[PDB]
Amino acid sequence: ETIRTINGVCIPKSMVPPSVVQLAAGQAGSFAAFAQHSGANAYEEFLTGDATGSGTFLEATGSEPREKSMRRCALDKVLKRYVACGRKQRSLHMQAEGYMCPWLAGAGQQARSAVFGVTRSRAHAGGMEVLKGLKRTGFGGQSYSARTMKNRGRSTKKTGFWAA
RNA sequence: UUAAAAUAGGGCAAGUCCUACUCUCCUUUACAAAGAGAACAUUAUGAUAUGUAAUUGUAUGUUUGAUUGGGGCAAUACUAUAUU
Ligand SMILES: [Mg+2]
Ligand SMILES: [Mg+2]
Repeated sequence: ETIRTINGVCIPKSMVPPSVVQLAAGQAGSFAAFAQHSGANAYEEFLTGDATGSGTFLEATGSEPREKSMRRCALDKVLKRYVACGRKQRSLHMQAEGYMCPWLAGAGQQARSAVFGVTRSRAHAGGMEVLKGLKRTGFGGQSYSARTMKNRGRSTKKTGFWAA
């Protein structure tokens, strides 16, 4: 809705330049980047794409020379894939146990107390608590946060760039 | 002699769809290595090290050829005797 600053004053949408909007949507691991990938407005984006293009069902149309040869398209595909390093987008994954049912134990937020026989656990709460020894033990499995390790995801060094 | 891309020449198992397998990429609770740290023994309750002590962890490797199975062989030969 209305964007409020630190002081609490409102900023109109005309004041925000488009470079900032592309910045928020470009920030990985955010809702804006996820909304761009999965569709910010499915009904609105479909009609927008349908109008800007030739048509939803129209194919190989002529507007009111010679087409590109197959030997050219093959050469253009090689120069795009192996020289310009242009790749296609991939999918984003989601927890299946939580996506199917949000109010189960696979999603988390269990209101039960697993530890029995203590009186301090019921008082200690909060989103961030104190855990002793995480620097040497970790959560278990994956412990580093994002953008910590090298050559992760599409930037793998096992199969090269074009393999992704 | 001049000018034209019609053919030859100048690289091409290609394009779309469906199915299946794999690679890649994510997850850790088990497999091997892990460069990080610990704890312990020894001299001191003050420092440098060596270990036969390491059962902790995070990136890395692997994780669908089961014949490494199943059969058969089963002391009391030979000549006789009795029993169920
Ligand atoms: Mg590990
Ligand atoms: Mg692994």
